[PDB]
Amino acid sequence: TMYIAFILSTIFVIGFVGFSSKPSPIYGGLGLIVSGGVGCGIVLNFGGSFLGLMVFLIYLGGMLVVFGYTTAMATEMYPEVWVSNKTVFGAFVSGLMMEFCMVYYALKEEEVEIIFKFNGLGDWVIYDTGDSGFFSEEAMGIAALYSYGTWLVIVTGWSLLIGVVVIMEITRGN
Amino acid sequence: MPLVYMNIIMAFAIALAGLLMYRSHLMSSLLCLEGMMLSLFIMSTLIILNTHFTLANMMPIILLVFAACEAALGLSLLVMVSNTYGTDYVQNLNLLQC
Amino acid sequence: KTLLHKYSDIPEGTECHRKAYASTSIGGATGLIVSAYSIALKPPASFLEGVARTGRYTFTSAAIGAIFGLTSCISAQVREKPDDPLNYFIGGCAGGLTLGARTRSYGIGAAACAYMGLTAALVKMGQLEGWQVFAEPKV
Amino acid sequence: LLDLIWLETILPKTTSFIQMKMSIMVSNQKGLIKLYFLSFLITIMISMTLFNYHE
Amino acid sequence: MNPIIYTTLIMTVMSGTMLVMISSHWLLIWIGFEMNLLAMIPVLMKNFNPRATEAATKYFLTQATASMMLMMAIIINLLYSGQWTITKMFNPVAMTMMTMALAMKLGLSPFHFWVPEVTQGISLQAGLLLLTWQKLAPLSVLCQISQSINPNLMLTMAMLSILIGGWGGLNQTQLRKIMAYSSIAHMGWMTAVLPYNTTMTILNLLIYITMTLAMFMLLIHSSATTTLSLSHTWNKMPVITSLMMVTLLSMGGLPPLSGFMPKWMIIQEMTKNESIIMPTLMAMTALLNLYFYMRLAYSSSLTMFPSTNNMKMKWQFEHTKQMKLLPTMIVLSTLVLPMTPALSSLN
Amino acid sequence: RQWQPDVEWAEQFGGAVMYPTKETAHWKPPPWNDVDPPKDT
Amino acid sequence: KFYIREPPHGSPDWLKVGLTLGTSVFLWIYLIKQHKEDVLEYKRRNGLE
Amino acid sequence: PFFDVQKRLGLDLDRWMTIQSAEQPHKIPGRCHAFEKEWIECAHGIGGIRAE
Amino acid sequence: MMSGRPGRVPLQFLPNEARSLPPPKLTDPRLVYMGFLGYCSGLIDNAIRRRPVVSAGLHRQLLYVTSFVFFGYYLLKRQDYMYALRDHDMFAYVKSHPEDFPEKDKKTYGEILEEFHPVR
Amino acid sequence: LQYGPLAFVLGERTTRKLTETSKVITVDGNICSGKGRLAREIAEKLGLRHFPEAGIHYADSTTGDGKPLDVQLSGNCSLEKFYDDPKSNDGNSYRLQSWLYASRLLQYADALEHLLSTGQGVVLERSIYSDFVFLEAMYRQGFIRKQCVEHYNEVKKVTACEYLPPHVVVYVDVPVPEIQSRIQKKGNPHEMKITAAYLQDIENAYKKTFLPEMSEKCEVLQYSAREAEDAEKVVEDIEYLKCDKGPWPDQDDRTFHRLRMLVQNKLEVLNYTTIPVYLPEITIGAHQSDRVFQKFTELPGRKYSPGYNEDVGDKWIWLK
Ligand SMILES: Nc1nc2c(ncn2[C@@H]2O[C@H](COP(=O)(O)OP(=O)(O)OP(=O)(O)O)[C@@H](O)[C@H]2O)c(=O)[nH]1
Ligand SMILES: [Mg+2]
Repeated sequence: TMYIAFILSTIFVIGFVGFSSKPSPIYGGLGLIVSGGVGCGIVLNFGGSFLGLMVFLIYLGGMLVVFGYTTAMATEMYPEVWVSNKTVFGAFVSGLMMEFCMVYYALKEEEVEIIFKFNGLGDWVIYDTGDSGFFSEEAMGIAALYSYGTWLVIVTGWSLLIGVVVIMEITRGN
Repeated sequence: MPLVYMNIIMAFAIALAGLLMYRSHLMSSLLCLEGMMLSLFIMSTLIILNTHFTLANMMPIILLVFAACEAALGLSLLVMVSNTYGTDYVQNLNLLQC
Repeated sequence: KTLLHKYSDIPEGTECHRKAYASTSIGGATGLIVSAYSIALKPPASFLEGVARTGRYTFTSAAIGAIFGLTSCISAQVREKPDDPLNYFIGGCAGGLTLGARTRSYGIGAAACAYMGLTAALVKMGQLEGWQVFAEPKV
Repeated sequence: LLDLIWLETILPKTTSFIQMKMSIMVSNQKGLIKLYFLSFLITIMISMTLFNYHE
Repeated sequence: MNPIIYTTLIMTVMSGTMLVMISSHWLLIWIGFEMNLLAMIPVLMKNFNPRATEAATKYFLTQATASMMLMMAIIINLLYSGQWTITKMFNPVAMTMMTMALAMKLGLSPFHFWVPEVTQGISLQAGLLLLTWQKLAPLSVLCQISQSINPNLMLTMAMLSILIGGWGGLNQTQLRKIMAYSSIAHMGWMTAVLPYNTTMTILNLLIYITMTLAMFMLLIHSSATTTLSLSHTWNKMPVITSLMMVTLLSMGGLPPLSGFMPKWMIIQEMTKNESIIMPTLMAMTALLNLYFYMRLAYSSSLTMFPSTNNMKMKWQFEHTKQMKLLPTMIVLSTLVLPMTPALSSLN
Repeated sequence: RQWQPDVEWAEQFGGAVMYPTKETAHWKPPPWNDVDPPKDT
Repeated sequence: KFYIREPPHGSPDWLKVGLTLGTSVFLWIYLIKQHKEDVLEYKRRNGLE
Repeated sequence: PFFDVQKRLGLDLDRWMTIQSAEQPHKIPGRCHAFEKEWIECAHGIGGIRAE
Repeated sequence: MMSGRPGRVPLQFLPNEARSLPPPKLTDPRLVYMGFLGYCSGLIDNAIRRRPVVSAGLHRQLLYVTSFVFFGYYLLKRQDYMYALRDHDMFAYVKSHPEDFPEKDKKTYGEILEEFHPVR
Repeated sequence: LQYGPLAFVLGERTTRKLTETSKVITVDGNICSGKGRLAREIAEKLGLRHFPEAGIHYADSTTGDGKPLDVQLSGNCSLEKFYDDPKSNDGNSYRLQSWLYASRLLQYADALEHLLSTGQGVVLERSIYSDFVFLEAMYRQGFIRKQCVEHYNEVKKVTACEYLPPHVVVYVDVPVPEIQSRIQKKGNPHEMKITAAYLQDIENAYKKTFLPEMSEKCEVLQYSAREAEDAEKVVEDIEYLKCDKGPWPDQDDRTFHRLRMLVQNKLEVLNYTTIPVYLPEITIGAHQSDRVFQKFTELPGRKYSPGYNEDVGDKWIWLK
């Protein structure tokens, strides 16, 4: 129970290795949604309740769902399987071992310098000490989209309407 | 930096490598793009919650919606390519060499 | 840069074995990069064919580096002239001759002798006179 | 020997030949997304490695 | 497409570019790039052939990958500074990521492969938009963050762009691929002086956009996309081919034409910084671009290729539509060299 | 009269590339109207 | 007349001709007045007169 | 911005999310509010070169 | 260089401190070349549109000329103001930093020993 | 205000003009089959526009003053020369074949223009879709080189693809002996040299390529010479056709706008008829090209542009 965010992050990276080794896209999507679930859990452990539930509802139940639906239509006659290629196994194995080596090095050394400097002193350590009062600071920051973020709403809504128009232009096929 | 950040940035690097190293299917590359976006979302969320940048709490929402719009566009492109060739194989997208 | 630092800090016309090793390392690294790009953009028909192409490019470049280093350093220490661009010119021409041997063609060998010798002499001149390839902005 | 052959060979003919050869190497590409993005991975890795940029 | 929908998509492309150029916040700059790409993809597929679809797909893949890398650079910068303002980057690897992303968006040499194929695969109007308007946003970002770029990385990419644009364009008989390789070389010229003087980058961009607009409008006026099709244009409208020849000479940077101004100013500004070898290399390399420009001029205006019998039909007909601002674009692309000191207005 | 290009001179520029090698022997000039025929239905 | 079809540019576009002449005259008048007031503003800022 | 339309038109389009020491909802403080404020008040108006 | 200059208000083609410089003369050679550029644009417009290049659409060629001169006058003002600003800042910086710009001690060629190189 | 994006945006739609009799009808048949009578009475009684068959000087008729220009400046080919020496070394057979195909492309564009701009239907005598019958007939008789039919296929594929087929394909059926007797009846000495093998090849191309392939995208109406004189019966069968085949039913204003844009632009219509495919029968040398172009430019009203030719009675050049 002492370490929860680290198992979650290691599983996150494992799922990333799994779907980025690119088996047939249905198993890649399964790995992506496993990664998304554990990442939603990660941000739940950081106090990002609304953001993680957004991950769930819109990413895993929306965007993914649509991805798997579209894969179920444009696939191979025998939709492929993970095992069918030695390349998938090699990529997944290399990614898993580079995960294991670096997490072991960071755990037992705490001063790795792979591009960035890292210290696995813990993950609870960086949390600050204070009271947030009678509201969720995350929800207040996100609800400010309609009061502070007028410009953001304007450009995002315009881009979504343009996205509808754009999709209907491209898919017409003439 | 804490080791969760290490693993999140590592996930982004793995998604980038998986996208740059192609295979036959286009959908696999699009899923790698989606993984890159998801790792960006989690990194942004961790940074924003940790430093209590309250107004920046909305930034991950905007990132998610815009990247999903791009994903819809890419899915439509894949569907057009498949209707042309019956598959989403990138090796059929080579007739611009001449 | 450490690959180039180890070549640069050892003085000219001394410790010819060390300088030859450093130039061989530079050659092998450059040949590895060109092999990576060639394998990426013009893929082989098999893994072994790619390994063969990689080894061919790498040995050609490493042999050019080793020959340039040996000839440049030895002609520097033999003549006692470590600041003369002529030793680097001889090195570049010997590198061109071994590139011509690697491609087994006298025309490539002669043209490469001229071009690489002039290039190496220019490099020596730029080292002596502080020419900048990428000059940092100042004004 | 000099004007029609060697003075031609040294400066203009050999330079033109080199430019033509480089043009053939650069221009003739498979037109494959896969090879282009593999080369992109090579370039990205090189910029974050021996080519001292991120440091 | 519907004329209203096409106008809206064009306006959305320009508004994404403007969002990039008017924002102080990195998230809004990323939003502008996203909006530009979203609106740009349909205009590439306006004709809708498999070539157009493949061009759009390759464009989308490169631009989306670049955008994700740009967002990662922004997130690393925020991780180390907590700053969203577009200013110097506070992290070196974030700066490298951002530089590579912006170069991939621009199509610089190590990321140049998409430019020739996409330009060939789309129509001349789409290519005109692609090679003129799409350069503004990444270059403006680069000019804003220029004080923190690694000069070695940028200069490497610019020199490679010049070399590859020169060599790749040597082998082309397709006008769109020739335009794309010329664009790669000119982007290299723009980005070489970027570490030293962003005003020179803006000047070179304006001159290049003028020349590219003039050349693409002449091609659209001619309806020619191959060098042999252009070789018939003398027997229909020789004024177009003579104007095209002077424009190609301008593109080659021949004095006293307008295309010589950016090269001359950039060489001067570089020598001001003890940069002598690189400007000499760049000027020498541009002779390749001038060589295939001169090949096009030979086939188009300076000599007369065989025509066809069916060309007598076209003689009795005028153009239904007329290219806007083409005479102005032609005069600006050829005759403006005496006005060079006005470049200080860009300061 | 002045020499002007004939068909043999014009057809140097009508190929797929400007410098035909073996690796581009299979290259054909692209369609006139930029459209490729539909494949097997 | 001579042509079977009516030429689009067979008669002057009187609205466009008038607009062109008027906008040119306005541009010249505005330029001259701006230069006059600009010389005046320069002379009074610099104390010349 | 490349074209500072916001500072010419007096509009606040995106400057409100640009720092964590800007005004926040319910006056919730940034974690590094004082540190950012001190750095900004040091670096104000002397240019990036001097401020570095 | 000039982007972050103090007082530099956005999107302002001529700032109000430019009104202290002399406006360019009406017969300014650069302005006349601007008009010539407009005239060439009109001629080329006649050529491309397949009209008699010299005598067709005198209102259009005339408008080309006057619009080119109109833009050129303001371009000349902005260019001259930018160069005036450049000189202003250069002199201010030399004044504020006397140690960087010392008063060089002048000497005559009768006390300066220059090396003679024979041509022979 | 030429039909453009601004016209279509406000209120310019073509479906509000399209009707039940807004159809393009092509009448067809071998030589001396009498397509003229059938087409002309069909147009007159069905209230459509007739287009006489596209000749060498059709383009000269739709531009300038509508009068034919010299064969040197327009056409550069002859039909009498083809009937006298069909296997001549000039390449006049395929030069004529390409010129009249280009004239047919121009006429199809002009007819679709009238239909899409006014709403009235048109009737044509032959079209782009039945021009190949003569090309194959000439090929079987060994007139054109095999190189010269590949080029024809290229041009037809890249140009005719852009347009909508006829609603109705009326064909007049006459046997070869009767056609021969009609040619011998009208007395044209050049027509008198037409071999029965040529006419038989034309009829075979009609029956085995043209009529079957129209049958899947239009309704084909075949009459022999007996039922072709009763134009009432022909138009009665024209009015009884469902016309639920081909691309015409699935046409909306968006596609009609693009078709009107292409069809109104004559230089875009003829774009690919001058592809750089160098065949001796149609390639023009640079000296001859330049000379003939200058002589064309010297024509009255042809130098500058319509309305800018003072030498032909054009005023106000300096205000235009
Ligand atoms: N070579 C050639 N000749 C053509 C072509 N189209 C029409 N002609 C000629 O056009 C001439 C005009 O006569 P036709 O239109 O065939 O027939 P007609 O005498 O009007 O009689 P009907 O067909 O009954 O109306 C004939 O000599 C045809 O051979 C073509 O594509 N190629
Ligand atoms: Mg007929």
